[PDB]
Amino acid sequence: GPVPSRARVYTDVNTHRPSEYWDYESHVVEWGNQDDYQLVRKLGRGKYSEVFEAINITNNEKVVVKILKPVAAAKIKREIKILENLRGGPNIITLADIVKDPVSRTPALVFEHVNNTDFKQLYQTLTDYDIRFYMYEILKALDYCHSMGIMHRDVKPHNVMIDHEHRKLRLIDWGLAEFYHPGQEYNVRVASRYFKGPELLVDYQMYDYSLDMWSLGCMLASMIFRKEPFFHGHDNYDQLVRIAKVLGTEDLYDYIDKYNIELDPRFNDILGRHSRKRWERFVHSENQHLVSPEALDFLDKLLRYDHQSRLTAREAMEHPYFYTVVK
Ligand SMILES: NC(=O)c1cc(CNCCCCOCCNc2nc3cc(C(N)=O)ccc3c3cnccc23)cc(OC(F)(F)F)c1
Repeated sequence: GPVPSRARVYTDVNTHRPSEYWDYESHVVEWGNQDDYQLVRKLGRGKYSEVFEAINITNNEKVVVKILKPVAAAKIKREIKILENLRGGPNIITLADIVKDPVSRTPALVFEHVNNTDFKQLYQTLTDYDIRFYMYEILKALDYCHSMGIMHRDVKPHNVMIDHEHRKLRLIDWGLAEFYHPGQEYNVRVASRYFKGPELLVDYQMYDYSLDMWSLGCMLASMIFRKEPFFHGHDNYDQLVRIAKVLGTEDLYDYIDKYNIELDPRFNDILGRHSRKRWERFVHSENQHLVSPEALDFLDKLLRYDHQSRLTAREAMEHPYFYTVVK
């Protein structure tokens, strides 16, 4: 059967921390006062919740309220405990309160509000310097949560808020986040399709923080190459084929063989034989200003099949690509 795997960093953070830290089911939620918040406007709806812009009438400040749908109402302690554990950490969204909505009768998480600087075009007109700057900001959040024994498991543009006017970044939506325990088998049905790591696509459950680093690599490739999304799969199976057309099938088979992973036989009729492509294949006159030898070297060290061979968030922060960023 499958060969076991463990993270090469922060392997034992949860083991040596008290059980109070990671035992989210034992956590006692302290309930705030719903009367402090007035909903202002709908910001979006997902499969398990709805998010609204709101005002805290006790201080006149804007907040964002996530109202859980009755189905996900029982599963809130994991997200609450992760948010409390990470509160105050660099670029992590702040959980301001937890109240019970009077209409839905379900839990509502109240978050810090970030001034949005429009996503219709603003995150397409980012300069090469801005890309490095914001990528370093995301790395601070990921190294922090990984150092705290938490994997985000849903890194994607929709979960990265940017107030470009104040150069402020927050990593949001910790609803899929989980505590890392070495040897634990996790659900592979996490992350959005275009950002799923090869470990999820091949059904390898013993993954770790390095899943976030693959997702970060997908984001970086899309920004520097202006190809959104970078790996544009039609479904979860075609997603792996899209990846194999870039990284090649030989390294994919080396990966599955290393961990004694048997590929889903449905891949036999779609995978084919592909060589590893050189990164300069994706460079053209319209993206060359965002590309540099440092960007390609960095991207190459994130987008690797072997989850154990990718740069960790701390190693990524040491990379030459970030030398030009003012620290
Ligand atoms: N490739 C690219 O195009 C791209 C695009 C972006 C921009 N993405 C914006 C996505 C907006 C999605 O809005 C969701 C609705 N609004 C809010 N939702 C919340 C949910 C929670 C929560 N559930 O935890 C908590 C708080 C808030 C919150 C708070 N203040 C205001 C509004 C909200 C960045 C990028 O990253 C980069 F790489 F660094 F550059 C790349």
